[PDB]
Amino acid sequence: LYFQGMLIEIPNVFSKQEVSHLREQLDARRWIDGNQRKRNQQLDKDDPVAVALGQQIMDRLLAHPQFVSAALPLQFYPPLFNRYQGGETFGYHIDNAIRSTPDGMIRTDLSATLFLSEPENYQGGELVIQDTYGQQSIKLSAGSLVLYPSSSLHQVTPVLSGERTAAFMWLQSMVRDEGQRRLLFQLDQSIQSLTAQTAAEQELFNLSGVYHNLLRRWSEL
Amino acid sequence: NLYFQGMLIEIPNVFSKQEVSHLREQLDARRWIDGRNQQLDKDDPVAVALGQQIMDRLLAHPQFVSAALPLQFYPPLFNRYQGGETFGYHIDRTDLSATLFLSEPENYQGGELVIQDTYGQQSIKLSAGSLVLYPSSSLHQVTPVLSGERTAAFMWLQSMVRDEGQRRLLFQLDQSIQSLTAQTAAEQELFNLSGVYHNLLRRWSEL
Amino acid sequence: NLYFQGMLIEIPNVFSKQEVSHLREQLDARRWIDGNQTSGAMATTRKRNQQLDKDDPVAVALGQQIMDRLLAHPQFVSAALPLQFYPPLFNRYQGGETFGYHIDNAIRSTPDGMIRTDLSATLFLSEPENYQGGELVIQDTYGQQSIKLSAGSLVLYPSSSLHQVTPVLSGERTAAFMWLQSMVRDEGQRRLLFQLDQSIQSLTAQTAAEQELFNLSGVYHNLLRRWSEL
Amino acid sequence: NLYFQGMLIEIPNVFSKQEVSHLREQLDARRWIDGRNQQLDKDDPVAVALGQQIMDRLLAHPQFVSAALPLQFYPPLFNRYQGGETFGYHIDRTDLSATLFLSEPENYQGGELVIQDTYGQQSIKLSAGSLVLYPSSSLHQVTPVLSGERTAAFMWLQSMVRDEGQRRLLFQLDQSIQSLTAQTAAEQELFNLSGVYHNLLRRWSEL
Amino acid sequence: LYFQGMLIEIPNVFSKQEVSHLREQLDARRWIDGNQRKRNQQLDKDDPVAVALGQQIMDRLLAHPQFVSAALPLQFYPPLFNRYQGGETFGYHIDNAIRSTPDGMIRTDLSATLFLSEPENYQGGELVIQDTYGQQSIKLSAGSLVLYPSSSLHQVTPVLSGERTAAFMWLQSMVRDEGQRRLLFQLDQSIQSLTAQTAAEQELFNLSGVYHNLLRRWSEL
Amino acid sequence: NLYFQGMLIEIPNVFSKQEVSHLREQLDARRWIDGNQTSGAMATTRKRNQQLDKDDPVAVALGQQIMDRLLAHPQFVSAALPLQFYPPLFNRYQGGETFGYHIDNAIRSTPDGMIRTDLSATLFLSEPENYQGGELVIQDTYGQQSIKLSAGSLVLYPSSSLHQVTPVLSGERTAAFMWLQSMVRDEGQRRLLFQLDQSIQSLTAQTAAEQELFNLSGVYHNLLRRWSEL
Ligand code: NI
Ligand code: NI
Ligand code: NI
Ligand code: NI
Ligand code: NI
Ligand code: NI
Repeated sequence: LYFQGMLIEIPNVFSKQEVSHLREQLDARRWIDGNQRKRNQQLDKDDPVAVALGQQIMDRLLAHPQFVSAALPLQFYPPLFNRYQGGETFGYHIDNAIRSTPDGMIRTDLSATLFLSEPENYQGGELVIQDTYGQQSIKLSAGSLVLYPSSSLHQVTPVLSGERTAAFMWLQSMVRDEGQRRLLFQLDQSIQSLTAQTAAEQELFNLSGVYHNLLRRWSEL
Repeated sequence: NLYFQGMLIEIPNVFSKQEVSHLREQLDARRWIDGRNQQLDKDDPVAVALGQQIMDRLLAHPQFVSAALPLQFYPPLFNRYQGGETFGYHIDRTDLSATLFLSEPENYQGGELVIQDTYGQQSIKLSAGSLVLYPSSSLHQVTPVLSGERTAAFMWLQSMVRDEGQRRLLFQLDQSIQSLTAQTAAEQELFNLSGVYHNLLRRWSEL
Repeated sequence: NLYFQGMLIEIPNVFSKQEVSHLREQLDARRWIDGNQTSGAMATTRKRNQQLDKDDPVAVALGQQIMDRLLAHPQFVSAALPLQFYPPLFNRYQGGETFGYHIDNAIRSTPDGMIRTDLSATLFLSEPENYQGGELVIQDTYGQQSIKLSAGSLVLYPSSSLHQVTPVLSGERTAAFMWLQSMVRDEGQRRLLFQLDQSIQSLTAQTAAEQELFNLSGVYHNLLRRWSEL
Repeated sequence: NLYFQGMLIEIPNVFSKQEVSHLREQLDARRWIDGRNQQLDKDDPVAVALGQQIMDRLLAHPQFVSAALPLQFYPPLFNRYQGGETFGYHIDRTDLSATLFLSEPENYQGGELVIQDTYGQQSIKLSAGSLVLYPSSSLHQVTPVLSGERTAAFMWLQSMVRDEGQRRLLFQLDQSIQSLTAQTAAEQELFNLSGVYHNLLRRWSEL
Repeated sequence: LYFQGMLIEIPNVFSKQEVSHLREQLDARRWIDGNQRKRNQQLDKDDPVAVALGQQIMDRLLAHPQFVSAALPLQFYPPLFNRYQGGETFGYHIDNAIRSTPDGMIRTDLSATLFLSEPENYQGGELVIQDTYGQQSIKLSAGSLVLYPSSSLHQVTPVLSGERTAAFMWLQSMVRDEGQRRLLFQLDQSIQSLTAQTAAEQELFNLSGVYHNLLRRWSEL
Repeated sequence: NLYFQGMLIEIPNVFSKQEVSHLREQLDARRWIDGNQTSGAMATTRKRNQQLDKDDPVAVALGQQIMDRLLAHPQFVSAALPLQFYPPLFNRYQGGETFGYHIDNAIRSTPDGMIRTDLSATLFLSEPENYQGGELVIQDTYGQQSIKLSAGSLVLYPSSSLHQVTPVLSGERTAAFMWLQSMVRDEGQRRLLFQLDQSIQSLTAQTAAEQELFNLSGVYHNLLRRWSEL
């Protein structure tokens, strides 16, 4: 779990075997073209395999304690499967703050990309994110996830060779403010480390009480 | 660009003159009930259908979407004022109220939508096909129509941003970003400003 | 006139003895499922008890009767200012069954969406004299308390407390447990509202000047409006 | 008990009629400057001394102290309106503004202190020796005095509670506690209510 | 350091020897009577010995880390020296939320009594405090301090035998909200215990960072 | 056009080289006092350096010249939105002198009252090439950075950071350090204001339509008003 700047990497969300089973199912579906500057391919949002596998990705992420701690998810925009090859790219843009989903409107606090192609198997296709804190290129291993704020100016550089398949999504967090969400995450991770280091049980409970209190003060459901 | 006249915004030419005639042709053929003013029944099928057309047109209007940040519409109602008919001072979650004018302001005497502000009040009668958008909490009235007739569509809506000041600040920021986009201003600054806009929208929105 | 015991409040006689008996007659004829698994505690907890399935029709129905009764109880409404309940769950403790020290999760999922757990509540459905042990021990910054109330009484307490149900070594403890999100998030604000309300009620009972009662009610409703998050 | 007439409070009989005559006797002997109305110089020693007497009397008045929760006074100024003299609509940290009336309202034509509210506006002319207290942010005017003369003391002050609504809620709570104290209500409830009052004052005060 | 309910006891703020030296100085001064229902004795606020020794009490309290942690003092109402004997008492009352001091107005967040008589040496003179949380009688050892919220309904019961000398004061905290102030105190004390238990330095720093952040979010200076 | 490096910002050439030289000439002739004692760090810290006394007249005077210069610097004002400074202190590091890992206190006392330490700042008064070591290492949740800037440049950073000054093993590092309370408490808000301001300045330099510049400035001032605590 790497906390490189403003963005967080969750490695091995799915295994290499699970990624292959995901790809065998996804590759069989009908990849539709589009320009919605952008030129790439996607599975239709209502494709039943896309819907089913997107639910599997959400279930898996919701079963990951570090993901849950870092993002405190309230509601996901259902995963969207995308593909970039032969010069396909998504130019610099800012994501909209509000997005319409099948179960109402959500505030896009965080964006997330699950990689379904190995980085060595495609030239280009880097996810470049740019903020007031800085700039980074992201091209993680198949099964790994990058979680980043939706406010970032970003792009997917052209894939000049091979192909890049990934699941993309947005999510509304229970904690709106990034500063508050990072403080909670910091406190939770200290509690986890102290638990692993066998610290006094009374202090683990006291700190967990502080955490509970802050989450109760700052959450918006 | 189109600014805010204090605490209220005018969206001109939501419908063309030809379109407004076509709306009036359909509306005028319906049964107007004496409910002091007049109106079409909320469940009148032509009122419900034109109400839906008004909503679709408004949601397709970037300036309206930006000004209101609509979350939920309450279906438009159709009213009419003539021969001394008026609506006294009153306050009407409805965040915003709107009137789409369906009669030209010159074709009737009186019938001014008077809306109170912090600084005083504003009297509004816009061109047929134009809309006025204002906070539902504002004290307001429709002065008597002593000659001619005033037909209009009136509606309420929940906004994504409940605070009036926050909603205008966002609108002004958005409107300036568009104007700079038409002027071909530096890309990096257009992005930096949009970033500021979306950050404020993330801070202030309630869905 | 009800008062807090530190950070908790007891609401007595929510159901009569005869109603508790009828509730038990219905509950006892259902399928009680052994549970050694925690759900709702912040860290891993040593739990061993019996429960009715959350979707048991009789459990759902009586859960609704409990919520309906609580919503009709003026002192419960004043103390908790309920916005949304996590539907009541029925649990039982006997033969060494216990729920170890833990803190309840701040956020819980319910069928009608996610709620913030402002307050926890237990409706007692066995008489405290009829079982040994089974004390709800609630600990916080401002002290510690052991609670076993009369059948049909309810205890209301913050979900943030460090708490446990000590082992029941003889007899059986049956109860309905729940959480709720209050209209008022902050505990200090919610307690000030309860205090103001309760004073208005005492002054009403004492036959105080109606204009003063009216004015104080106006103050109460203005505060409630300012501090509520609906 | 004495309630709030919407967003403004009237404090009657701050000074008696005899005392008001004594204040006017001293004030009327001074040099009034044409600064459209009139006033005494801020550094006029009799104006400064009577200004201090007004402040002392007000700070000794439980209803005023409770209504304003004064933190800091800006020294009272003395104005006069006659023969068409008026003060147009305007907004004036000054939290509150106050006028102590030094002429009987019947002894002059016009000269109404008009103050805008959320619901509309209020026209105020009180008895000599009475005071009106209102938010400084309120839009207001003094209508022309067409006959007789209107002498008054006007002042601003920082309150301990900046929010108008919070300040009225506290005042109403306090006023009800006093009334119940005069009625010999149960001691325990009088204490419980005072506890609620002081808790709100602790939450809302800015010193 | 006992956290009995809503109130906190700080024992041995001054030693028994220091209390005797305080009392030798205080007993020489002119004790003035008054009814400001109340009947007790006090030293005049402008008595130079009272002013000097009050400063010593504030200096000592500001040098006590647990006092500083619990109260987070911003400004004190200078200590007032009081004495109860021969039926003298202070009946049930609520302290005013706002108090005027020589250096401006303060909000009375907390009240505090430093005991300068041993409890065994006077019959009665109990400080009875009553809140929504409950009720307590307080009559601590000479040199010990009780710190309690100023919102409490309270009294000093009559002293029927001997005498009770004490320093009383109010203080405005940097953190207005009691709930927030207790959470900070809880977090600080966990950090101190973990430091004493030799927990990983990185976690002590992380938790101290959380504390710093919360104090910066909630303080009012 | 200045930009943040993660959570910190460098303001270059606050004073010219000639002015830094004149500042050093005045500072060097004063009495430097050996200090092994921490003041302003949250926990006990291993510190060993030299400082000028806080009440040294020349230190007070040059501290005022530094604050005056910073207040006249548009980019410093935009980044920090200063409300109140803790008056600058002059420190020096040589011959193994260092300031170990610590976090600065959230609240500091000053002669004109208590301040909240929103931001920390160091004005460099030795060239980074003229000493070995003495890097200001600033660490937080979002990364770590080592800073040694040109003489007369300033680094501005959050006081919440875990940070140290690594040992100076050759030459000497002289600097002025300070804290400040910003008009805007929240760092996220303060950064959004800086971003908006800086864009308006770039658009001004690019000769953008004056009505748009005016409108954007109105937005900026409305935000500043909403988020300031004066
Ligand atoms: Ni994107
Ligand atoms: Ni209306
Ligand atoms: Ni529990
Ligand atoms: Ni005025
Ligand atoms: Ni007292
Ligand atoms: Ni430091």
